[PDB]
Amino acid sequence: KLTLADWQHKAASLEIEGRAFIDGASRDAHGGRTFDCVSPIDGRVLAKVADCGEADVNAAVAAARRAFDAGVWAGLNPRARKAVLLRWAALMREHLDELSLLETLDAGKPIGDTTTVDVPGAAYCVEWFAEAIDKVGGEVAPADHHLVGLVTREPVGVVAAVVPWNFPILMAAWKFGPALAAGNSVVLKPSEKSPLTAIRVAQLAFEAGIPAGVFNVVPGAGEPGKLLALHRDVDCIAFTGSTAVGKLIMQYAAQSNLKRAWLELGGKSPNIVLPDCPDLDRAAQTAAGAIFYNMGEMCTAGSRLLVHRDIKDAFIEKLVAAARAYVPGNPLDPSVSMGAIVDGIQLERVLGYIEAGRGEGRLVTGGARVNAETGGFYVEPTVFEVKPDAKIAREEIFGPVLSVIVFDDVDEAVRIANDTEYGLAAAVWTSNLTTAHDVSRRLRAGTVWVNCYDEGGDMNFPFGGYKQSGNGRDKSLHALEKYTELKSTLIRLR
Amino acid sequence: LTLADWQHKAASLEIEGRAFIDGASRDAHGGRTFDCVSPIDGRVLAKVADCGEADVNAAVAAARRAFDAGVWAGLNPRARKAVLLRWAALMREHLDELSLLETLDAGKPIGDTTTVDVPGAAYCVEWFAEAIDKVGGEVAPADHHLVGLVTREPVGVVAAVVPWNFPILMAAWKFGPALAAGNSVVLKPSEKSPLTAIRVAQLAFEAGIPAGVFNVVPGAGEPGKLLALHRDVDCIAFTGSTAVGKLIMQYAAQSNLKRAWLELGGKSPNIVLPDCPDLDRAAQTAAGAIFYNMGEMCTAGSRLLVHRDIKDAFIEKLVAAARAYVPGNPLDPSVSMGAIVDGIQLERVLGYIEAGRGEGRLVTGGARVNAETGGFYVEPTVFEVKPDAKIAREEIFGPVLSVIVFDDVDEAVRIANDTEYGLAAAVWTSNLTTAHDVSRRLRAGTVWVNCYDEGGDMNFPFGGYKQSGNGRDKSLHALEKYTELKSTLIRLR
Amino acid sequence: KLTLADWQHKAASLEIEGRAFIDGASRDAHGGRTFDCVSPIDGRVLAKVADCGEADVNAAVAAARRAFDAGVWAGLNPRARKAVLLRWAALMREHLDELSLLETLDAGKPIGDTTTVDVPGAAYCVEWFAEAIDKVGGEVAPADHHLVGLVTREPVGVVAAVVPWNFPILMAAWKFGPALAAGNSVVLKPSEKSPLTAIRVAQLAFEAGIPAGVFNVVPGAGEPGKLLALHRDVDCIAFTGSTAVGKLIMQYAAQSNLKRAWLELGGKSPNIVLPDCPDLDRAAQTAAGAIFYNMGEMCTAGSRLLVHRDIKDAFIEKLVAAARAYVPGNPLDPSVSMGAIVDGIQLERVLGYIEAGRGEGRLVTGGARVNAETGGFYVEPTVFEVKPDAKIAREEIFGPVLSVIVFDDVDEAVRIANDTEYGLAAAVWTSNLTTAHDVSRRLRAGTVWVNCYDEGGDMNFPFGGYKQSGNGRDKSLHALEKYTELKSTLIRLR
Amino acid sequence: LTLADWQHKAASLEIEGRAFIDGASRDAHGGRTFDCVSPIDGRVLAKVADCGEADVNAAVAAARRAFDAGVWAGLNPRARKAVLLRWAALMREHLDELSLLETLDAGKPIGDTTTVDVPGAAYCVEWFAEAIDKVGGEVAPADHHLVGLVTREPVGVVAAVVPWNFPILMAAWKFGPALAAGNSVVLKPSEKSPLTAIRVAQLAFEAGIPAGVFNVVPGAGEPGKLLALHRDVDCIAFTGSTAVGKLIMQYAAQSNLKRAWLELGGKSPNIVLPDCPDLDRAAQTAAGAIFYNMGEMCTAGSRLLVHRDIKDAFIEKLVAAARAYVPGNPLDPSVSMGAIVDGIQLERVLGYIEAGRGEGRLVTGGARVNAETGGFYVEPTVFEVKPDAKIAREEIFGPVLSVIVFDDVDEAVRIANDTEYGLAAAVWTSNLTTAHDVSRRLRAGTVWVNCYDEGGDMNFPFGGYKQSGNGRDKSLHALEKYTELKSTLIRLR
Repeated sequence: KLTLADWQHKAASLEIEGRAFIDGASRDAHGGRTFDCVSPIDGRVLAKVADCGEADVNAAVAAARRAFDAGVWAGLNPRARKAVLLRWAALMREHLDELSLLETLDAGKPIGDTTTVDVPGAAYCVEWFAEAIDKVGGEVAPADHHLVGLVTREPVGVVAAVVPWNFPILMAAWKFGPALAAGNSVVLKPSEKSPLTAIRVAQLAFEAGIPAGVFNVVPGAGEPGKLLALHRDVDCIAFTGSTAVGKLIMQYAAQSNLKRAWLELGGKSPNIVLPDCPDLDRAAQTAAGAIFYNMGEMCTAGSRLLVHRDIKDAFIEKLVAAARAYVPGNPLDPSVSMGAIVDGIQLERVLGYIEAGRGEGRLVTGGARVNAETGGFYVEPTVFEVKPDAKIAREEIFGPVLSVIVFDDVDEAVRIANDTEYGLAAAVWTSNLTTAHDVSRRLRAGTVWVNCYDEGGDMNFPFGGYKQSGNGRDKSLHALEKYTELKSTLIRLR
Repeated sequence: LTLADWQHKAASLEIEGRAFIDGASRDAHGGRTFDCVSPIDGRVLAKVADCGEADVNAAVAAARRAFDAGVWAGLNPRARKAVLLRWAALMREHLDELSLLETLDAGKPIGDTTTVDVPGAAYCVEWFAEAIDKVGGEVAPADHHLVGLVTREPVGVVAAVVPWNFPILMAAWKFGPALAAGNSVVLKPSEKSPLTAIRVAQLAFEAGIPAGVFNVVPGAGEPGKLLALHRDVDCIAFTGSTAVGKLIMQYAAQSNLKRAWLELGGKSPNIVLPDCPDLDRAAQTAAGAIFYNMGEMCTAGSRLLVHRDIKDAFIEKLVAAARAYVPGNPLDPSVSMGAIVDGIQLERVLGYIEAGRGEGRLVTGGARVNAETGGFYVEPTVFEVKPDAKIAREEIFGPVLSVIVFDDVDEAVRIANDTEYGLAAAVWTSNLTTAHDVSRRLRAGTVWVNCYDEGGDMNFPFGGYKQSGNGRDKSLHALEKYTELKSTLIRLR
Repeated sequence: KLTLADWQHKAASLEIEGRAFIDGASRDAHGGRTFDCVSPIDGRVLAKVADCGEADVNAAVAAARRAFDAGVWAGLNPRARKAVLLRWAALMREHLDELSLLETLDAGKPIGDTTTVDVPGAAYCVEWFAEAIDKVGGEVAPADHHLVGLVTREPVGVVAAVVPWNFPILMAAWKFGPALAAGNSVVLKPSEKSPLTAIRVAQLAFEAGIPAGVFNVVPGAGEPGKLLALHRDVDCIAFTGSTAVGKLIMQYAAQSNLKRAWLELGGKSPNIVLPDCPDLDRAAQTAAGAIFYNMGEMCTAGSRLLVHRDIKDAFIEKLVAAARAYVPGNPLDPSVSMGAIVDGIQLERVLGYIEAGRGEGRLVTGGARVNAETGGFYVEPTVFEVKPDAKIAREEIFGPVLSVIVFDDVDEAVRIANDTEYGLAAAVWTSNLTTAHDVSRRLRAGTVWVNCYDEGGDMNFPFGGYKQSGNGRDKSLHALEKYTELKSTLIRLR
Repeated sequence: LTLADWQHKAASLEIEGRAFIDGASRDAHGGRTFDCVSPIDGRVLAKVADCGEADVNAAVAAARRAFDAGVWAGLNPRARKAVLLRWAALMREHLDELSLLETLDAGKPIGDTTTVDVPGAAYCVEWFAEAIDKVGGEVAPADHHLVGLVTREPVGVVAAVVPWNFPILMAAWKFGPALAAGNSVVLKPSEKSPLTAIRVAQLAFEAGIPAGVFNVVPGAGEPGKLLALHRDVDCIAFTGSTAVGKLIMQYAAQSNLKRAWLELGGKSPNIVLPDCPDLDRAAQTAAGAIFYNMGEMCTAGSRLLVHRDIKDAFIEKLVAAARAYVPGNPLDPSVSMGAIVDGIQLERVLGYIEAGRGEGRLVTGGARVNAETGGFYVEPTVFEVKPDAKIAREEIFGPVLSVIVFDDVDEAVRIANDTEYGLAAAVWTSNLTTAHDVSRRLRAGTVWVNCYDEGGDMNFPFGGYKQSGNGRDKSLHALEKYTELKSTLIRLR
């Protein structure tokens, strides 16, 4: 483990690449356009980064189209594509310190987190899809004997991925890992709030043997994301972000060329703690992690803690104690568990919910902006006790603000849990076999954790929304359906 | 049964035109109806409930109530299987009635409705019913401190908006899997073909599909748009034109992000090479591929790509094959070519025929016939054209073939794939490597080799690449449109 | 519902078919061999049944081999085979009273059981496999692109099935249902102790449209089973029965022509009851049913009840109370829950084990032969408290004799459970989520029941042995692997 | 590397002869050894542990203890994957050493062991390790009061007895999947090829496979018998002759009913039809099918069935293609056919060649060569025979081809299937229907079309119909041999 001083010294010597990566090479944006890539830690300008517009999106899409239709990557045998993707992941791992530091500088995420969750998660995602390429195939149908009936999957062609700033490298890889394994060309549009790791891994991709045009990164703001959703030559768009943008993406997809559109959106995920919870200390610590990890900037954040009246007093005590480890600090410091909020606008939005919370609920802990003098954006881990219809209980805050909701019986907790337009995740804590399975079946969410929350990172578990928390799944073999088409081939022999 | 027999049965038929909502035949709220007109002769068959906002809301509310009570979703897999099999068995018991309704309503030959449409609907239901208790979820190879499950659950309330070219068959393609998975369904059949949907809704209730769980709301574009926009619908499945599909996707997105699954148009290429195994079967099948169901088929083999070396002899054979498709009364069991659905649709087809006269070579057909009947009939029509011709590019949805010559396989594949459609394609060749190589290169959901529109097997997912739709009907893959995946991570220690 | 009197009037009027069914028609055995088919209810001779030997076995195998190699059944399309199988199952249901009565008379099984479990189960098995035929397929391998790689399953050819007398029609169907669905021809050799339902369903099969030679039934004792295991033209033998006979079958299979051999053998299945069991009363009732259902003539009988010391006394009281429902009685009486032991030799074997129990443990209830004046064979439901090492606790009895073993902790109960050469099934009763999953994972047995025992009869669950309780599985899609071969076809395009 | 380089490596090579049991290299009971003799020139390479009952027992006990302690089975899937990947990477690091051991021990051309055997071993290990965290069990579509799981668990202690024609490769085909699934393995390699098995066991331990999880017990038939009869082995996987396999099954039956999975001999037909796309490739591949690895291949294309119309010409191309397999020193990288494993095997092959002279027509080869080297070599040999010839019926396990004429495709299929074997088959044809219809009709585990022994892809289950074995090596299907199914029915209410 490197020390704070070690990370600070590396940050001082770090050469940061800000150019787009398009068709096998770094490029400035057309006409010399840039934006300032600012660090949430302290407001320092890290780099000028390409600000792409239509000329650049069009160049990226054309190169992707050219490379797909030429079969430079789709036409490789399964084992050969697996070998390239493994090499890229190995490279990510070889450059883990650099990539981790870029992520922590760019997005304010603790270095203890980026070195262990974000960069290894990205590399694992790429490796797992690489390793799956040559293990699973299509079907020979049980059809009439005069036919040879085959059902196969083929890459869709050109895939656009627009990803958010809360997990820049990790969400990026959840898109490009499966899309590339399937043989697609990819145009990735990282958030203007976190372009750097995307850019960096693009360079490593080409170094590993991903052909020119197969993996392109187009930094910029809203416009290049629009243009990719509208593009006549993009076959699929995969987005993780907010709902207004998500609803916009689906609309331009349909209105243009009916490109496949796949969204992973926000949540107001409920975390239900029952009296027979096997370990109330682990549950309280995990309830804190569920909402304060990555500064609450987690679509699956456990932002509604539903707790049974019988254990509520003791549980809230343990929660408050747990919240202490998440006092904000410099994310370059490896001992820090809560880093910086991504920018002032996000900070202000979070403080606005904290203000609503003060009026409608009981403040249990936290609630203040801190370290304003650093030039960065920091807010204490904050807990309120509220009714389930409170503003902060209903609306996604995307910050370290927990809504604690009391209930008297399990069916009530289930009713409150499901009373939302969101459906990304849920959890229940209970020692009882029947309760565990019965409640887990009834929670209307894509991921249900039992006696855990945000547990591990296993690629076998598809991840995504019911209702308005997105369509389709990331992770697992089911992720590949978003980036392939089915084909039935009926071969008549006589 | 003879033509006279079917006319007699038609005269004796008591036709139900009301909606079927929440266990009951109901007029539209406020009592409005539209006239259901037969394309055979323009005769009014029935006055059909012309449903609007209040009806849509009542159907959706009952579907929601039923789903939440678990009257259907809460039945064991074998118990839902039994009810669905009983419903298909009632369909088969009522096969003459259903087949006659479909022929009267949509102008489809009784020789087809009795053998393709109605049995095809039953089969779909029966196949999904039989699959319910055969396939499950996953136990993940997860770390040992976890029990990791991956399961599928019904989405809840499913709306299904279906077209008039195969009314009962396409309806079943939606409701068979959606109901097997446990969802409540609200079906909005085309205003051009409401009758069989209404009749199966009554049979559904009779078989034991609980009130609320299967509803039919007749009417035109408005209730379909309202279902697409509805706050309490979870999923909408649509089959129709690409242009209307685009609106459906926008309605879903704008409202509640309901899942939207479309099956859309096509301009499917049917490629015939010199080493085709049997040129006479190929020619007969090529005609069937564009004249079956009056060419009102999304997968119609509407571009016949033929190699220059066999083109002359092939066209001669095709013209001979066209003779079987003389327009006639679809109540006649010897008729293969029935009526176009209405006069607006007929005029669209005749506008494309007129376009083709101007840009290519008329080979055979091209005329509207038998106008004196009050019905809508057009000859089986063949043009030779270049691939950039309007009739070669645009979906006609009538019995109009574009014959396009090519010089080598690579050119055939380029021409085949140079379209925004992607529903189906075919190639005819005796060569092993050619059959597999070409079939891989064709960008379409279904590729037929040495066949076209072959059988109806439920194991083959069916749907679009590109602008011909997203997702698949038929096959276990159809169930994915009507369920959500859930990952359950149970931590033991 | 038919009364005892109705079943009696029906039995007096019944015309019982005793001929073999070979190559599409009933046949006497070569040279007019028969045995007397005796009823265990009262020793009445029911019918004279063909006693097949070498000429009959060879006729049946030759007809099966002809029909398979001609493709009369294997060459039908999936849907066509499905319809025929479904029709046969429908005929079984149309004749449910007849087949249920045959079974009750032939093997002494309660009519309330044969009408509700045995015959519906046989029909459901056939139906489930018929329905599965056109739903699952082979593979298109993710192979190098110059190949089309297919992985398919093909019927093995001629399948011999040798089945026991404890569940005559049900175990027969568990073999023939999947074997026939896959397209094989079958030569079924039912127990000399229970030939009649097998014979009857062969006629129904032919009426349904199963072609001549595709389903054959050859009644007789051990000789035709020996011949089938040794036959040079049989490709597969599936057996259910005793271990020593299974060992003979496996040896004869190997030495003759390496025909596939698949065995379902006996058990000494442990049923573990912990203090946090959700419902001690249901646990006790189900423990009684686990050992007294079908006279304990059940390979999966819950014949070792492991109970925690803290609840042992209370549990044993409830067990004795539950045992009262299984007083032996006339199986033709629909109110009877436990019928006759199959024959005197079996009865004396069970009484021998009971004497052994008296020598090494404590008799809790039962213990005695009853109703000897009937000419039938009956023994009370019997319970002993014994040490885990006891003779009755180690060896399979195949009668209504329960070994109750105390334990002091869950690890001990797992060690006792697994300390056997058997591994057919096990069960644990606990309300705790972790215990349930942890214990069910550690139990070395093919079926594990949690908070139930011998629960329902769902076809999705493979059923069979670890260790010496057999190889391979009956029920589920996995049962098809016993009757098919894999083929990889590698098609090189260039 | 050149001939000289391999020569220098061999002279310097240190060869380990001890057993590897319970994480240590150990002498056999009583210090007993046997001499490991190279078939290249008859030089003694090493004295190798000659294991008996005490050693078999120490290995099985160590495997049992490790399995019970869960030092390997209780690791998470990703953790087992990591160790197995490390081991395969160590094999590849040590490729030169391992290839040279295989060549010296079993006489296999160094050009083969370096490109096929050692990389195939590593790839098999890799592929199964990469698979362990991708595929899982089932959540059954059961009644709702139940949670029904269907999982797979490791069987426990797996014994593996493998032959001498592909020592490291067939060892790996067993231990790759068996270890991936969590089992402990006791490997008993052939007394004619102990060396790579021993070395890979050391490397396994190096890479982190725990003590007692992977053991190697060198020696002859007795230890293999002892493993098949062992009271505490749960499964035995055997590859070898059909006759010894029958014994393995009986040993399993008589003892503890352990699972027995056999990969046995063959007499595989290779059918060449007149419309073969490329007769020159087919002729050269036909030669490779029988002459590769000295014909010491269970899947050897040892019956070449050729249509009468192309027979003379095809035979002429076969004869040319044979010249490439002139026996040479296996340490020479330009050599394509090496040495027969020992004198007794050579005499067996020669006995068959003499049989052929009596019942057919000797086309080429026929002779023992290079006797002066002290090694065992025989020429690539071809006979024309009727299908009832002794050499056409019986497995020879040497470079001896039986060429059989046929007059039509039905006859070729009859002749191909008229054997008690069923390991593999092939057909060459350019016709789509012929290719699919013949491939379906051939009763063998692997059917090649327009190729033979094509690549080594791990996705294709390999193994016998009839008397060529039960079960399959390679693919996810290989795992079934080393796991049990469990149904867990969890009743909630």
